[PDB]
Amino acid sequence: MQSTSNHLWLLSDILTANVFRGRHKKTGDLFAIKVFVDVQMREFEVLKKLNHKNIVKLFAIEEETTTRHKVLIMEFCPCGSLYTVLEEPSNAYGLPESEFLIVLRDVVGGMNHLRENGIVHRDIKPGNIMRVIGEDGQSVYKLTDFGEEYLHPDMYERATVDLWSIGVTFYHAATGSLPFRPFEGPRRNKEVMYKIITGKPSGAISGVQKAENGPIDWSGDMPVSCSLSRGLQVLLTPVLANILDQEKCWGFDQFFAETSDILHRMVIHVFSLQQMTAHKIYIHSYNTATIFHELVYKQTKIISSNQELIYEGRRLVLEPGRLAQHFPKTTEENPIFVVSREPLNTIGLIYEKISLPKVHPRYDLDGDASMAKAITGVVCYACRIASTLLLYQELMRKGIRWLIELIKDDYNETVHKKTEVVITLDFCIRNIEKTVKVEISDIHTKLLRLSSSQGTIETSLQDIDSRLSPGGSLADAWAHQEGTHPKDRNVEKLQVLLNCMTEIYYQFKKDKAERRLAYNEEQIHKFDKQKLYYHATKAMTHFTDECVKKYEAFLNKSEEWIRKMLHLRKQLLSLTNQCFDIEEEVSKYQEYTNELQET
Amino acid sequence: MQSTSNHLWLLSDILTANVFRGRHKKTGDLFAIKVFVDVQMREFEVLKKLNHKNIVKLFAIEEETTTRHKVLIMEFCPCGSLYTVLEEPSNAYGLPESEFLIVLRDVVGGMNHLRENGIVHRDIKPGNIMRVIGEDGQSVYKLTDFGEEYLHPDMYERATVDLWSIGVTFYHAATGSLPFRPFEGPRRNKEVMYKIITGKPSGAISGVQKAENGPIDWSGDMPVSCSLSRGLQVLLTPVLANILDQEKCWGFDQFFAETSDILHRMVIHVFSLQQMTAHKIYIHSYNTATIFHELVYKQTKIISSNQELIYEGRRLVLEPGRLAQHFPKTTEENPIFVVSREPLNTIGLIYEKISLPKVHPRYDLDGDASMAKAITGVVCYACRIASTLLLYQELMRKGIRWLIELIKDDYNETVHKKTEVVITLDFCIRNIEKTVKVEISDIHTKLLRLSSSQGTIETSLQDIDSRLSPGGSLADAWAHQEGTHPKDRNVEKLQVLLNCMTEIYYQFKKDKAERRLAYNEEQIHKFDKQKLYYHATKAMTHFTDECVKKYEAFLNKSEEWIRKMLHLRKQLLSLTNQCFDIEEEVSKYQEYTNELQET
Ligand SMILES: CC(C)c1ccc2oc3nc(N)c(C(=O)O)cc3c(=O)c2c1
Ligand SMILES: CC(C)c1ccc2oc3nc(N)c(C(=O)O)cc3c(=O)c2c1
Repeated sequence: MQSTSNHLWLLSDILTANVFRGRHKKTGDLFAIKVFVDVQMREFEVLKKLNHKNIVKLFAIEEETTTRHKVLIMEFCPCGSLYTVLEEPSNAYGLPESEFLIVLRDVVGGMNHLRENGIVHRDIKPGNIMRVIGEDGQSVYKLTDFGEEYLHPDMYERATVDLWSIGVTFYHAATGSLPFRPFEGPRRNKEVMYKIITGKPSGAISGVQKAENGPIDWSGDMPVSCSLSRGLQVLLTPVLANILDQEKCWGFDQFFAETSDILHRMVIHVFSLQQMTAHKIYIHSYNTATIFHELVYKQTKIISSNQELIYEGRRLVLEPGRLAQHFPKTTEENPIFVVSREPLNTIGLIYEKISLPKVHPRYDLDGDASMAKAITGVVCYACRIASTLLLYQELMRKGIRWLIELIKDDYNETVHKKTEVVITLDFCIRNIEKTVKVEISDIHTKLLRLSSSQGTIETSLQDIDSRLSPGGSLADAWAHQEGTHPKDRNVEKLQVLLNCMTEIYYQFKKDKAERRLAYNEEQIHKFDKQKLYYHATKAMTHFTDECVKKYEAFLNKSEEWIRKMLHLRKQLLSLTNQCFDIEEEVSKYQEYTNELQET
Repeated sequence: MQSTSNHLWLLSDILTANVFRGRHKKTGDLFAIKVFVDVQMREFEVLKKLNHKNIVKLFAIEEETTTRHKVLIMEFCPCGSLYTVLEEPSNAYGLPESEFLIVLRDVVGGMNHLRENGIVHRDIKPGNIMRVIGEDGQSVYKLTDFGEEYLHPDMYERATVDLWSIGVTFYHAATGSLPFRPFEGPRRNKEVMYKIITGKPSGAISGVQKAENGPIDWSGDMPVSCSLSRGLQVLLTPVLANILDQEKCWGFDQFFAETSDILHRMVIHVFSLQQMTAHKIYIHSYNTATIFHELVYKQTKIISSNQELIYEGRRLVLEPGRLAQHFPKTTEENPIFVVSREPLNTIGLIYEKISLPKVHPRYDLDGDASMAKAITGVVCYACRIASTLLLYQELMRKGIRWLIELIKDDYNETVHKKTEVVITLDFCIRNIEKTVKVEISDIHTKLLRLSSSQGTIETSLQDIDSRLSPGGSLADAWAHQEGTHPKDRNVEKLQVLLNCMTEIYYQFKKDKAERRLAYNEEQIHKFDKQKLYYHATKAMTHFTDECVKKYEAFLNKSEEWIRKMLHLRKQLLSLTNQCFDIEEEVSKYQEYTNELQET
């Protein structure tokens, strides 16, 4: 092992220079050791001064003992880098929405700080971007090491040029895949990649070659497999397209403003009950409900006037100018439900039907490890989708229960109003005949039409109540019989299989670094290869045969049940508007009974 | 390494016979290898036949190659045993309620199966009780190895005798500590332990010697540090006391019935909003709401008639004979709230004030590892308490919001009723004078008292509405200003520190097994010892100075706010009952206006 006056480090604990994990001799504290005249000591001094949350801290520069080479003692990051993170199987299709926002925040704050100090980081990339655990348990990302797949079109032939690798990095972080992918690999087909980058039509954000020498699939949208909400997708997509000829690139100042406008927005969770879709609304703290409805329309196509809100079992009435920071707090588990009195197509969750790749029987430490990553990533995606499908079903079941409770309030508000006017109708109908005992035939004939008109409402209200009752045709019971429930524990069953798959993946990663295995370790490696396929086949069978099939039956049943719900609200409204119309005609003949008197 | 025809195993992977972790030569599958004429082959054959969920499966018995000794190839349990689990720091004060119920279920099913087959397991204990992960992610516990601290009073001098070690095991699992503890250790003071076990007065479930040669603390209750709900505590406590002179022991058949009666009960989560206490109600599927109210009274002292229920923002009206299996589904996050119209003392969460033990500077691999377990266990407890305190605050804030919404419904129901009778009062007051123009002075004077009596209600209703409005004295705003919130992330801050503490604990466990460390590894061990105390002191400071202090301010503010709430419901009721009384006196003079007529 080498050493310096203050530090020492084993060469085995290595993290083209080398980086080792070592300790301070006097404290034992972990530090990053960078192992490789005054032109460097100057730029080192300015870097030694840099103290920022998003910059890995450089503590000291010491001389190793055996060589006189300059070493840097740097802040150690136990978790590793964004590359490490993006190599994990649960992020194979993008970071979790919450995690993606932390990467954006910390990268943005570090860059601006760099610009503010004149440094240029020619090649930002996931391998340059280190992760540390903040004292509050949230990831904090920190830039370090300033001074192909990420290189600019001008650089690939061999500032905005920095924005390019930033763009690729964010797409990779958002989707788990590179945005520009020749068939095979970009390094493998360096020539195809340059054509893709220069010939890209403006606005496009990706180009994938699916067959060898095949065409390029352009897209202005994120892939379906991206986990970011549509709300977030709608804001991020234009930024990437407009920052990936640097003449028409956005530029930093515009980039900093547009990204700050995203980071300053809060998220409101909305579930479209008739469409069976969950939504995240990215809205500024100071925006009004008026603005909120427009953002919801963009994702739902429900005009403001048709948006009917339900929250914690009761109607939510938003005032147009009420600011979003004063809205009730929501989560994915507790969203604001939106419903509409106008028919809407039931969409549900739209996801990609992805099958397992074939498992190549040929023993290959590199291929199996490469395959293990891909097949494990698919199961992670399947597990995430299973959870969202279950959540969609759980939210559906809760929202319907509340809506039934809302209708009963409406039913009780109008039903009281009727009996409330009956007490006057049945009273004033006789008080007329009271005077008679002390043309009136024309008043009684018109009045007897109101009681007869009021009887058709009574029997119709009793028919709606009958339908809202436990045996009614709009009953709830079906929601507990179809689809899947938490007590079914389908998600835990998939995660258990994933954990078995994840252990083998990490072992294949270890098996790769050691170039050859002994006979025994070799056999064990081949045994677990068949178990991988066996676990994946069992899981996919359970996922497709049980989760998806039952989800579509619950969804198909909802679509007809939804249709019924719309019919009831329409019938109730008609009965409700007639009660106001009847109420005012009786409140009009109430006085024309009494004439002026002589006195 | 040794081997047999079908299996082989390294001696390093060892799990007084030895148990190693090995593989099947042809498949690679993990199995437990037990390494030590026809008297044994017979009992082995009956054991080879045993196929049960709660019995570790014995697959085959083979002969090792170097020795002719008989070995048993047994089902491998990757997680280890209940001892292992109970050694983890987050279970230092008992298993999670959900986990405790799984241990009970699997132990009970295996025992009965054993009895049903005639086997006797003379010494059940956490080390005998192995854990495996079920295919649904839930622990499954399985008995194995049949054929001091757990020994019966008759056995300690040197079937029911089996129930004793079962009793000690359940207490240990429930609380994290042994029920019978001489000062120092039971093994250390074998003599004190026997007096404790024979001289224990009936009904007592624990005996702890807190000082050397000191007295015995008896208890019929679980310690405060137990995590099991009071609902569960109320059922478990009598079982342990009555199964720990075997003349008056419960016996198996009674034990199996009483335990089945517990396992067959469902759990309903209840939060007493006026007491600020959460509750789990252990109730049978077929019990009625009538029975439910009695169980709630036992934990709350709220008589049935005074129990007012709120669920998902609306009143919950339970019919007395409605079975519990038809109740709405509840969780700790979404409980049924109970409120009362009668004043109740605000209790809140009652927990033990536990300080850190002192850290002994004396280097000792055994002492530090022993200390590391204890001090890490305390922080786990503090983290669990922090979470419950936060949950209590979050549930309080939600329930109050709903109650305010409930009162507004009540306020609107009576306020409509009034205006509904005004339309008749203001109508019939003039219709009287209508006839006059065509003793009556006595009718007008009594009637003008009703409008005057109705004006005092109107101004009083406007005063309650004023108080229910945003500026009202019963405002909600305070609930968002006091205590702690999820966005404060206090729990994550504690878990992060715990994870740092937990890594050192596991390292101390490793450092212990290796009897001596080299100079370098020794220094690193001493460095992390000071960090342990440093992390614990920082955490406790944050816990006491921030979490507890702010919790008591939110609680103290609630107690006065609660007092106000009770005053409003009492004033509203008075205004509400007068509206019915007024309504019927006006509905009585409405007809006495018109007399019989000649005809
Ligand atoms: C084995 C791989 C996943 C890994 C694990 C932990 C690591 O911890 C680091 N800390 C640092 N400060 C720096 C740096 O400042 O460059 C780099 C690394 C790693 O490369 C690194 C790499
Ligand atoms: C290192 C310690 C925590 C540990 C970890 C895994 C283990 O996995 C086992 N599986 C079994 N079938 C049996 C058995 O059948 O006796 C016993 C053990 C262990 O003792 C055991 C002990």
